Amino acid sequence: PEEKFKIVRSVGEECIQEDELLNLLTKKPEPVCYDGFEPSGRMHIAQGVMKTISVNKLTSAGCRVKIWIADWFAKLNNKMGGDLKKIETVGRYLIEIWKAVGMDVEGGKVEFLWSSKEINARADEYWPLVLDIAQKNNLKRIIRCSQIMGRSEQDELTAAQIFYPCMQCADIFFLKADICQLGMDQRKVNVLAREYCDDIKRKNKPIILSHHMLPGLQQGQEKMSKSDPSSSVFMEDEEAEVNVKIKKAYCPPKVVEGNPCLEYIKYLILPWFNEFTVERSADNGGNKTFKSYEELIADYESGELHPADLKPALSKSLNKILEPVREHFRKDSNAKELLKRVKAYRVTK
Amino acid sequence: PEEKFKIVRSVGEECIQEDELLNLLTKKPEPVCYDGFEPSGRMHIAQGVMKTISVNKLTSAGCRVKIWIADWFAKLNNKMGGDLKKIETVGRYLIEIWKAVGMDVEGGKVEFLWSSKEINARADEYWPLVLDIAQKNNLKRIIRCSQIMGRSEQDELTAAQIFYPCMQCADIFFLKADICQLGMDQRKVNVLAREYCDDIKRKNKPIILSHHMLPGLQQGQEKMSKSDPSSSVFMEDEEAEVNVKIKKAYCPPKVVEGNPCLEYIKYLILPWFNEFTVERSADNGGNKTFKSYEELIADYESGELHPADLKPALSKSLNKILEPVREHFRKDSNAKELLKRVKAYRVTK
RNA sequence: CGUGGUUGACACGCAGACCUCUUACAAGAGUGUCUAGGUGCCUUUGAGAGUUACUCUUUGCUCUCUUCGGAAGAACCCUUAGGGGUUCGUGCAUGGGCUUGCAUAGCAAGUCUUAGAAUGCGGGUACCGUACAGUGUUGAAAAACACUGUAAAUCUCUAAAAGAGACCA
Repeated sequence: PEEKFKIVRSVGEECIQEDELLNLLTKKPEPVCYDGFEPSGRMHIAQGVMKTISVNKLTSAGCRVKIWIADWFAKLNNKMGGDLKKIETVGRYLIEIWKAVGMDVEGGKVEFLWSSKEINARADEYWPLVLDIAQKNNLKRIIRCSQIMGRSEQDELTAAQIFYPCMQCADIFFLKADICQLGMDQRKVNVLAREYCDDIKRKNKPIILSHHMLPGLQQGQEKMSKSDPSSSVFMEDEEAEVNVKIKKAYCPPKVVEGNPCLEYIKYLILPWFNEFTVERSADNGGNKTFKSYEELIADYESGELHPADLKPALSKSLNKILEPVREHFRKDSNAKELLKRVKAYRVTK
Repeated sequence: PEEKFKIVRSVGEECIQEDELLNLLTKKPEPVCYDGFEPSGRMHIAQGVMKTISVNKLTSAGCRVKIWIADWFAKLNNKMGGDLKKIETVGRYLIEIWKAVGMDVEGGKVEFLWSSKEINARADEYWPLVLDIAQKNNLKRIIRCSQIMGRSEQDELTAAQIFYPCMQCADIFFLKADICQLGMDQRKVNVLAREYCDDIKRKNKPIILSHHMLPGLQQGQEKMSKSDPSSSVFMEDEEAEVNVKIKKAYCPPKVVEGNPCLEYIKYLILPWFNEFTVERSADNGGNKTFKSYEELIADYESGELHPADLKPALSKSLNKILEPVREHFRKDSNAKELLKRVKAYRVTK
């Protein structure tokens, strides 16, 4: 009752409505979960390692998580020329990555579902939902809810930013999901869904577990990029490529904010191995094993921890995490073909 | 080659692209046709008698016409509370009316198809169409194409005016129709479909046969109303009710424009009986049989034809046209039940 | 609207409504049928929590005294008769002195008279006569007396709205 509650609360960052959370846990121990993402070319580390940690923690807590491959949404967002073959190949490649990274597939906990085959076979349970959603909306209300696709309002506004919010709001009920979690880039759609469900009056609102966006390799981009390699670390680069991509990141000396490495270690390395060993030499003071995150920041902001000892350890940890994925992609032929087919096309941004 | 061309051209009013028309007639003698309407409560005379004349002329010319019962569109437009039972009952009632008015059903020319059962069974051939349509659109471009539902733009704009145009544009290919015809209240959707098909580049554009909207019983409403009885004549009123509804219409003495009776006789009575007998007395000059429409206007705008001789003849013609429908609804039990169930609920406007 | 009918129904001079007929919309005709409403009080009003995916605000439903007393009048249970417990109606602008945009008096804004209830209506309250459905009496048909309900049935019967903090083609 309390341990599962704390484990579920540890998944998200800006949690809210704890009473609703405990009520849904007491009335439904095994809920349904999913995630909404936009497949486009390759996957960065935030959509890979952090999502794997999140789904593993939800499985350990007793929550069923489903995979939502968004191909129709990707075609609506105009990516890779709107072709279906390229987008479905990217989706299969992302599924292969999530399967090779370490997913509990044999236990029947994870379920992969494509949007096309799910909406095509259940259009009778999907058209009334989007219809009733579009009925209780307004022009400016939907224009405000156009943050998942990209820019706000003062830009080249297209009609795709009108079809996307209604479908994204209907997906929370079309997939019979009890609770769902994404990030902070969907707050307008969240409040629109809240207003619509209050206007129609149903059961109990799910719990939102928004994840903070990870900044790029330089002081400017606050999100992750799946097109430009000099913005985020992918899930298939070699050791040398990962080292080159990690040694060019913005790392201010002895500064907390503005450095993405702290958030990377907090939401990528710490929940995985449940520890953090700083690989140093015999003259620096030896190896330090950090079990949490407060002591690491306290030692880094005191004058005894330099990036010259944090970047090599982080790169070694990333290489050790990627080694199973590389081995699985090398020992298999279909995974190698998928990798060679996705590492050739263009990725729009 | 030429006679069929003239017959097809006589169906519509503001015809265009005669070369495309003759090319499609020479390359496809038997095309597929349909009509898009919004069932809501009861049907007026324009959607009944004129549509029956149009489909009969298309059948005589050698064109297959299909019936498109729009129930999902009616639920999207928010009519009769959005209920499905009432809308499907109204659709069955309209089908019964079109069958009792005199439709070539035994010849296999007319085909009734509901939108729900057609899109539900063929969603795999319908989702890609609307997807590719919504991809090549813009916000303001779809906002402009919101004239079928009702008001223009400066009003309470909802998201239904965004889902309606894309579906209406996709219906021209989802129903494998070679040519289609509606009216002038769909020009924005027509030009949007033209732009989309020019962007994707397919075969040859169909021929548009827009029909002029019939004004109401008073100088103001230019369209037909299916809610207020004092605006149009239905297809089930008794002789006394039809006479009361026709004797209260706006009829300016010796004025061509602004009088709906001229257009009613032109597009309802003239193509039916192929004549028009003016029932008069022995002191007025006798009965006059008009075979066309120019001589009728010339005699009315000269001082020898008064509405006191045109309104009774028009009412008698309408009663003679409605007598088979009344007889079919009286001799049958299912038709009577449908009539009693549709003449009790409310009709929104 | 007054008359004969002691009163009400019943006809006449006039208006409106239901229905029908004639008529070019307009309009005319047919009583075939019907027709004041008041007695009566309140209502501009903290905040939080909850009502199938953030924060805040104006707003739809329940719990925390529901801020002049909050349920105002009715309803339910106990009453030597004063009372003891619960449910139902959550409002918009102006104003009188406060200052300015106006050098001092149209129009608006920061605050006070919880509500000037002062100016208007949105909504409920025991009751009466008209018309209707049921009972007993007076009753030639018709109609009247007292009892239950209607004139706004009314409450989203749960089909209910909006704006600022936002990473695409």
